[PDB]
Amino acid sequence: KYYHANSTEEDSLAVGTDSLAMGAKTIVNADAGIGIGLNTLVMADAINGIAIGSNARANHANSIAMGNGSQTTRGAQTDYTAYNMDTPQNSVGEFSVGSEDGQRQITNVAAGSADTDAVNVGQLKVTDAQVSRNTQSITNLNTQVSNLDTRVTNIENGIGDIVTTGSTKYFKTNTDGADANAQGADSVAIGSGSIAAAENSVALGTNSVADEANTVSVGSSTQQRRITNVAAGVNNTDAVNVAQMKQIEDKIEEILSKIYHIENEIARIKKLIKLH
Amino acid sequence: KYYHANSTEEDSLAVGTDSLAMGAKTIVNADAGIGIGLNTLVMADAINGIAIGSNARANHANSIAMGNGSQTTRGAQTDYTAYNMDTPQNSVGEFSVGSEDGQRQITNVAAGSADTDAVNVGQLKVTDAQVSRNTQSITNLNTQVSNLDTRVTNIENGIGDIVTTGSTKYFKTNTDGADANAQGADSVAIGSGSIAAAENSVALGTNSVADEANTVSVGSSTQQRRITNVAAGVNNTDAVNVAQMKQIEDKIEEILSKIYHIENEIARIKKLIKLH
Amino acid sequence: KYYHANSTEEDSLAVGTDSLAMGAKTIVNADAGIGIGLNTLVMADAINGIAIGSNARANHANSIAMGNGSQTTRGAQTDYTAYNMDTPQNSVGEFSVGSEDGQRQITNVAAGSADTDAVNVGQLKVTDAQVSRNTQSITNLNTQVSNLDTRVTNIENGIGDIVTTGSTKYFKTNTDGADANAQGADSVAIGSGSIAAAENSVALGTNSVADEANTVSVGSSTQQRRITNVAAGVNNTDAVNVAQMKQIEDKIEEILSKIYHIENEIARIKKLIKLH
Ligand SMILES: [Cl-]
Repeated sequence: KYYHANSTEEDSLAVGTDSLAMGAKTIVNADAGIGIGLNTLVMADAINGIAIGSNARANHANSIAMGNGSQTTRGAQTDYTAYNMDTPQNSVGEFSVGSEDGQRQITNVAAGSADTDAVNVGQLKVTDAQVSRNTQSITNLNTQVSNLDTRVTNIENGIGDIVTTGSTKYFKTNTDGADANAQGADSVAIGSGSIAAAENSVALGTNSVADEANTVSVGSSTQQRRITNVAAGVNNTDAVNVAQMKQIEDKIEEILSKIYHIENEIARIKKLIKLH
Repeated sequence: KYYHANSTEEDSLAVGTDSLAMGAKTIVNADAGIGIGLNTLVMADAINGIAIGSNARANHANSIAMGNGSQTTRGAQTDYTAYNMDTPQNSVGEFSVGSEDGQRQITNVAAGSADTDAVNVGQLKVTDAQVSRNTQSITNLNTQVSNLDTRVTNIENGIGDIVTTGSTKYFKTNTDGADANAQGADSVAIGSGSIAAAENSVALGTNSVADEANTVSVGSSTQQRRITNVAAGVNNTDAVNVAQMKQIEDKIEEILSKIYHIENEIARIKKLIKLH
Repeated sequence: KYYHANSTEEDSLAVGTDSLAMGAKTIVNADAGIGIGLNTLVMADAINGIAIGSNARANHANSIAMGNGSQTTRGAQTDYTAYNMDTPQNSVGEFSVGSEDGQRQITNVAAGSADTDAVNVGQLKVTDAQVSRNTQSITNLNTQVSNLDTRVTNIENGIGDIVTTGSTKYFKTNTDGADANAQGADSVAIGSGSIAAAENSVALGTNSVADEANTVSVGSSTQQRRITNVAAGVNNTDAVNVAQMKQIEDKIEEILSKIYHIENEIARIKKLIKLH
């Protein structure tokens, strides 16, 4: 003998056809069932079912109950929803290392190769080590993303009007018309359809045409602009106003009136020379 | 018999109460222990412990040692730190397919449904296939994020001053005062508190008021501006300077002096006509 | 006896040295092999190999076949490529709960601690719950990233020219030369190297110098600018043009010619007084 079993209680019952029943109180019923240990049971229609260890209940068909007081709790499944799997799954049985009120760890596993090999904590730690980089990057991206929201909306607040009015706080305008132009070299222009033309010129105003070299127009041939609030020229190069003109205009007036009386002077002389 | 064991060495010892001891040299001590195979041992307080296969050592209580020279290396645990799990865990035993110096693969596993079913490489490959999309996206985001840092900081370098001075490289200013205005239609304005008013006008300068139609002010009623470095008008519409004024002013001078002597001419005649 | 086996067919063969053979038709050949159940086989060089349950084939060395009609399908491996693992792996055997045409679930597993403990669906669900946050964030980032592409490229389209020409649609220019300047306080300037100098002034034009208080230059000492299309001043402060000048110029002309004949008048009188 090389099969010893130190017990005295009710004997093993290998009942089902071609069973196998070992240890005290071990009833085995499912055909081709196997029960090993103290008080194990392989129930009725648990075809080919195995219960190995104290109080182990092989409940299901083709499935297994391993270790003290483990049950089978599922059995073979058909077209079942496996976690993460995109298409119905199938199972020919179950291998249970536990029960409803007690699970066990599975220890000392080499990593996995085939898709139907078991995975281990070490293999999972590689994913998590990645996820946690994608994680930390997403935060590092969030701030970058946020700071560029506070940076851009400074531009659209700092600028903004320069698009609309086409101006700045010290360079306003109020126009709907066509776009301005600096045709000739070195030129400047201002206002609606402001056609500069000649060299070094300036077409200052809505629809103004400076079409001669070095000039500074304030209008066109038909529409022409006055120049208000101007000072009386001092240097030879300074512009002259009406206050200085009128002064001349009135100076002419004296001249005419002095001359008026001179001619009435000379008529009288001439009258007298014929007379006296 | 349907239980054969081709051996000759020391006999199986099923020592502990209700043990089970099979194969040569197989000592079994833990109560309700089970040892099957060559030279297996279920030690002292390895209650309900199973050692199945060559030199297999069931060391712990309620746990299992499966396969040639596997040991149990943990046993049931209490409030233990499981990987990735957020709350203490519990274990009623261990199922070992190996030992310190040799682990095994677990093969031919259907995917997992319940949270306490084993996971397989295929199920993990679904996560990794995702992670690696989040991964590649994060890179695709990084460049986009970076290129918009080099794009925006061109705007704040290309522009920048237009916020500060309210100007461009050919349109400067130096003012702290209030904002300019183009009140009337078609108008333009320039400088601190530059109040344009009338139609088509221009209020050129810090605090300048062009309040009449089509005009071009360079000041207000009290403060008024000269116009330096101006050319002598040629066309009927061109502005006139002092160089052309003085020339008139001096032309008047001749006129007065010629006239001065004319009147001293006429006095003498008149003197003589009374005389001779 | 506590080892019962209800059968009648061909007897168990424990052939290999120190084998163990249980149940009908169970041939066991590998040395130290163990076969338990109906029609199990532990083949030739399946050293220490275990086949437990109906038609179970222990094919490989040191490996295991568990449950009705499971095979070993790999055996111990050497320097093998494990999924996700960065360095060759090793395995001392295999623990099979299935075969080519039928896998099983492993149920009732406590989570995993060591790197070589089995992982369970619950432990994987923690990773996926994260991944799916990194996922949803990446989408939330994508839109943010995209909307800031449509926001910035409005700025470079809304602005754009203001960098190039240094202007707006109503404030043009055409110059390559040096940058403008508002040296003195309260000042404005316009054009290439436009050197304003005095207070409240304006240096309107490419290379123009307004170097006196409150003035409005349109050039420098050598280069000086005309002012085309100007209106005839009305108020005392309004600029005067040639149309008003010429009118004076011609008014002088009358004055001279009236005076020409006055002097030829007076010569004749004087001639006559000597004569008659
Ligand atoms: Cl991720």
